[PDB]
Amino acid sequence: NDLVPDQWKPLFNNAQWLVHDIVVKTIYGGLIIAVIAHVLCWAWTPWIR
Amino acid sequence: NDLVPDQWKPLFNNAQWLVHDIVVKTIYGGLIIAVIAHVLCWAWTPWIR
Amino acid sequence: NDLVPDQWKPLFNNAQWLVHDIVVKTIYGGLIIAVIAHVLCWAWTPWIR
Amino acid sequence: PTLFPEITNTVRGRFYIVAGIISVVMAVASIAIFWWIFYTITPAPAPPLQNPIYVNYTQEPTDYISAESLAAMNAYIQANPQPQAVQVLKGMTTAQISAYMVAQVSGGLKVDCSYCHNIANFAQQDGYPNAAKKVTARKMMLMSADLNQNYTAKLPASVGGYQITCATCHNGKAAGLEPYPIEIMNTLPNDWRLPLELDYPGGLVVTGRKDVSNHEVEQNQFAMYHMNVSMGQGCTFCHNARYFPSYEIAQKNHSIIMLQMTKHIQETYVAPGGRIADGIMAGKSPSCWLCHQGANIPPGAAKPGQVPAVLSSTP
Amino acid sequence: EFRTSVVVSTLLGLVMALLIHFVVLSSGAFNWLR
Amino acid sequence: RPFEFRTSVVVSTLLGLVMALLIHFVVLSSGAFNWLR
Amino acid sequence: RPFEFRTSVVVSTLLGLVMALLIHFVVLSSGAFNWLRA
Amino acid sequence: RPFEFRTSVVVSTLLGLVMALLIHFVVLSSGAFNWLR
Amino acid sequence: RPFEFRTSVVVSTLLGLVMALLIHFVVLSSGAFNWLR
Amino acid sequence: MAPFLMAFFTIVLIVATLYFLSMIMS
Ligand code: BCL
Ligand code: BCL
Ligand code: BCL
Ligand code: BCL
Ligand code: BCL
Ligand code: BCL
Ligand code: BCL
Ligand code: BCL
Ligand code: BCL
Ligand code: HEM
Repeated sequence: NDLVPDQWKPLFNNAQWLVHDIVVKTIYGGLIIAVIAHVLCWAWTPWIR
Repeated sequence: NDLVPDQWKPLFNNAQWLVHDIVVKTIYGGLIIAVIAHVLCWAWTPWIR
Repeated sequence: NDLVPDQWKPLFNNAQWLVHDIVVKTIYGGLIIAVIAHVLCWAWTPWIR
Repeated sequence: PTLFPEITNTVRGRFYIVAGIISVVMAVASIAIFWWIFYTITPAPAPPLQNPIYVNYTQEPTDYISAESLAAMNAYIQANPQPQAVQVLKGMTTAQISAYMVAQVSGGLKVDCSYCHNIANFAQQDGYPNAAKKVTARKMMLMSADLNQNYTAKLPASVGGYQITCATCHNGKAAGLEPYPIEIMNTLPNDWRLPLELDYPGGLVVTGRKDVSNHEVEQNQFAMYHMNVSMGQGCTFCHNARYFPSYEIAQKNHSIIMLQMTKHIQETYVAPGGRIADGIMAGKSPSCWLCHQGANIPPGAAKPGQVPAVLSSTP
Repeated sequence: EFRTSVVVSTLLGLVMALLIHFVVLSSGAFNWLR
Repeated sequence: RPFEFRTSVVVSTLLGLVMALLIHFVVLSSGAFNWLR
Repeated sequence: RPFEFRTSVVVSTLLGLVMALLIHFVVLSSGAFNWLRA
Repeated sequence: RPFEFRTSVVVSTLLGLVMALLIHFVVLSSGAFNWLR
Repeated sequence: RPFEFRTSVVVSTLLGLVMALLIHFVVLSSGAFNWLR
Repeated sequence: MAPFLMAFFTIVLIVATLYFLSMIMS
């Protein structure tokens, strides 16, 4: 756990840090895409009214 | 259990402190969002009348 | 793991690097073809209107 | 001073009490909140429907009337106190005939007065492009009178005194009726029809016959499930499952009379010697679902004393 | 035990949210999604 | 740690996939958007 | 490491195949494209 | 190596055969080509 | 070698027989050749 | 008068629970 930050050392493994970072980046990208899609869909046809 | 405060040491572990803090913050954020959503829904359409 | 880069050594084997490269190239080609097909189908018949 | 030192002195045993209390409180709160939310945002379950003529059928919204035929209605009625050139509706004045036409003929089909016969002169016969509709309506009235006075009169007074009228079969549609719709053909083959060429007092008997086999039983089961779907009471509505051949529930004789009525409708009006020629209804075979529509009593049925006495079961 | 509490809370929250959205949608009292 | 990374990833991915499929199917069946005729 | 390469490959390929088949079937049944005799 | 040659060959052959059968059956059943009456 | 001669022979024979029987049955059922009445 | 009684019993239950917990938890 050389690469893992100090506070997260008793929780994470060295190989798991990279996978967790990949997952976090993927979630951020998906969230941005979802926000854009929701804005476009509302601009097309409102669902609440 | 070095990081845990002396009062909560007999019940908790080092990593359970961190996981518990994450869960607490998530619960508080979800509660605030739920309050905002409920207020918006009441403003849109009351259900008690 | 001679061919595996320094960052990716804890996760990958020397044999899996080449298969990963093949998979990545195949996925990129598939996405390109999918984009072309979607543009063609939209030009043919819009599905939202 | 305590009797349980292991539970009221140690922290680990002291945590269980609060854990259990919190668990009970959370369960109670979740149940109460869910059921309160469910019972607060739900509409009133059962709104009753009252109508002085129909049984769970309505015609009060009358936007289909052009509002000029109603204007000519009063002028006609004032001009002629008694009907003229009437061949079926007898014993009624012009006001009563007009009320019957407004409530029953037009209410049951959801059509304007100009659909059948001319508004300018209500007594005209074949001077307009809609005389065929009026002829078909007269034939429909005669058929309804026949059905009322030959089959409905045999049912006991326990069932009621409901009569058959236009809305019983039409249900608010002028044409394009749908016997055997797709929603009622769920478990059955899509091309199945009622076997209206048999003698129903013994037509669908299979028990111990020994001259039939599983195919006849399958046909019987198709007919029986159709009879179930046309109502909403399940297979015990007319039967006792311990012995199917028994006649003890008293709705099985009613089903016999209904089957004979349906066969008469098929062989006299749908297609007498050819559906295309000499037959009203455009060659559409009758069905239980056509009138009953998933209920014991048809929604289009009229209450006793409502229809004209000429068309009544006891003229 | 921390794990049992976390699991129970997560499943309870998910089930309640799904049930309440379904009930509200089926009620037809809000003019949401036609 | 009380829970493993593998179990967390598995549960999260399964829940996300199920939720996305359910939401697309419900929105399609609502007939509220004029999508696919 | 949390997952092996083999399991990731298997799951990804199966998900892709099922999604492709499902989308093709849904588009065919929708009848909104005039493809393969309407 | 993550996969053997035997497994890859088997999976590819089964997938190809199934897909060919499915596509031929769909095309024949659609009745849009005037093939085999 | 990834595969042995026995397995290849068995699989090929089964596939050929199954395909031939299926093709004859489909051709007979189609009723487009005037074969067997 | 039902809601007033419901509040009364609920308050009594809360007070008793708090008192006994304080007695044990000391
Ligand atoms: C059109 C407007 C519709 C509607 C239609 C939809 C549809 C349709 C969807 C959502 C989804 C969501 N909706 Mg919406 N939604 C509406 C109104 C709302 C309202 C509201 C109060 O009005 C709310 C709170 C939400 C909230 C939400 C979120 C829960 C969610 C999107 C974020 C998320 O969780 O991403 C978390 C998910 C991710 C980060 C996934 C990222 C996946 C990545 C990008 C990969 C995807 C596959 C790709 C092909 C892979 C390629 C490479 C190969 C693998 C090699 N919606 C209205 C009624 N909504 C989406 C969802 O995912 O729900 C679970 C969704 O599918
Ligand atoms: C299913 C979820 C994913 C995942 C997704 C993420 C994401 C996403 C993030 C992290 C981050 C973190 N995660 Mg992780 N993480 C997972 C699994 C794990 C595991 C494990 C299994 O062992 C561990 C130990 C961790 C631990 C951690 C820390 C290393 C890090 C900081 C946490 C923190 O401070 O939270 C304390 C903080 C909170 C609890 C915030 C709570 C906020 C609440 C929920 C309100 C949000 C409201 C939102 C903005 C509203 C939007 C409304 C719309 C605009 C309409 N994760 C799984 C696989 N994780 C973060 C990071 O990388 O930081 C650098 C980060 O951004
Ligand atoms: C009826 C009027 C409104 C409406 C009224 C409201 C109101 C009012 C509220 C919501 C809320 C929510 N609504 Mg709604 N809602 C509407 C329509 C929608 C639509 C839609 C398609 O139309 C969508 C997608 C949503 C979606 C949502 C969510 C964002 C949210 C509930 C989340 C949840 O399940 O929390 C419960 C989920 C959990 C307990 C699980 C959490 C799991 C975490 C996040 C992931 C990691 C798990 C971890 C790995 C597990 C590890 C341990 C395991 C043991 C291994 N709404 C309409 C338009 N909605 C609520 C909200 O704001 O919540 C914040 C809320 O109060
Ligand atoms: C509806 C309007 C259009 C249409 C719209 C589209 C659109 C839009 C797209 C396609 C795409 C595709 N269409 Mg289509 N399509 C139409 C009609 C057809 C017809 C037909 C009979 O008419 C056919 C046969 C196809 C076929 C296809 C494929 C070529 C392709 C999807 C591939 C796939 O399954 O990926 C699913 C499989 C995966 C995602 C993963 C596969 C991984 C590898 C290939 C597996 C191989 C075996 C493996 C190596 C074995 C060994 C390893 C194992 C691990 C052991 N289309 C009509 C005319 N079609 C897509 C495309 O272009 O994709 C590139 C696409 O986006
Ligand atoms: C026609 C327009 C239709 C429609 C029809 C389809 C069809 C049909 C398909 C998609 C597919 C997809 N659609 Mg589209 N789609 C529509 C509207 C949308 C909308 C939208 C908001 O409107 C969105 C966001 C999407 C998004 C998407 C993606 C999820 C996906 C394509 C990307 C991908 O995964 O590439 C990655 C894809 C690959 C990596 C595949 C690679 C396959 C390789 C190349 C092999 C091909 C076969 C070949 C013969 C093998 C030969 C060798 C032997 C194996 C030895 N569609 C409308 C309604 N869409 C495709 C898909 O993949 O779904 C899962 C698909 O099949
Ligand atoms: C007629 C036009 C029809 C149609 C009818 C068909 C039919 C029918 C078939 C395809 C097939 C395919 N179709 Mg097409 N297809 C249409 C429209 C499309 C569209 C489109 C967007 O419109 C797309 C993208 C496709 C795409 C595809 C590919 C996935 C595939 C062909 C390439 C391939 O896999 O080569 C790689 C193929 C091979 C390497 C085959 C090698 C076979 C070896 C040589 C053995 C042959 C048999 C021989 C007797 C063996 C003898 C010896 C014994 C073994 C001892 N089709 C329209 C609707 N298509 C074929 C397929 O394989 O689908 C999976 C297929 O069967
Ligand atoms: C529809 C119009 C025509 C018609 C059109 C065609 C056409 C076109 C063709 C045939 C062909 C054939 N037709 Mg035809 N056919 C018609 C009507 C008939 C009728 C009938 C009752 O009317 C019959 C019986 C047949 C019979 C036959 C077969 C002789 C032949 C396919 C053989 C086969 O299965 O190869 C597949 C068999 C195998 C894969 C197995 C081989 C096994 C060997 C021979 C024995 C040893 C096995 C060994 C010990 C195994 C070792 C391994 C074990 C695991 C231990 N036809 C009508 C009249 N027919 C085909 C042909 O000419 O084939 C040469 C062909 O292309
Ligand atoms: C009537 C015209 C019909 C039709 C009817 C049939 C029928 C019926 C059959 C075929 C078969 C085949 N058809 Mg054709 N077929 C049509 C149109 C097509 C089209 C096309 C695009 O139009 C194509 C590409 C094909 C292609 C094909 C091939 C896949 C195959 C023939 C070659 C083969 O496999 O040889 C390789 C074959 C062999 C090596 C077999 C060798 C068998 C040996 C000789 C033993 C035979 C059995 C014998 C009884 C043994 C006796 C002794 C004892 C062992 C002691 N057909 C039209 C629509 N076709 C035949 C087939 O075999 O399909 C699998 C088959 O049965
Ligand atoms: C509404 C009018 C109803 C009726 C409704 C009720 C209800 C409801 C109850 C009684 C109860 C009783 N009824 Mg009355 N009762 C009626 C008519 C009668 C008649 C009669 C002939 O008419 C008689 C003889 C009785 C007689 C009795 C007693 C047997 C008993 C009350 C005294 C008792 O047991 O104290 C001895 C009991 C105690 C000292 C308990 C004190 C508990 C304290 C307050 C602590 C509570 C828990 C605490 C918070 C826990 C803390 C620690 C945890 C770790 C957190 N009732 C009519 C018909 N009756 C009550 C009862 O206790 O039944 C067993 C009861 O629940
Ligand atoms: C429910 C699905 C159902 C079943 C099952 C069922 C059975 C059944 C049998 C086996 C017979 C004939 C047996 C014999 O030997 O006579 C039979 C006959 C009649 N049934 Fe029936 N039946 C079911 C449903 C219903 C329902 C809901 C009704 C009433 C609407 C009904 C009525 C009748 C009548 C009438 C007969 C007589 C048939 C004839 O004499 O030709 N059945 N049923």
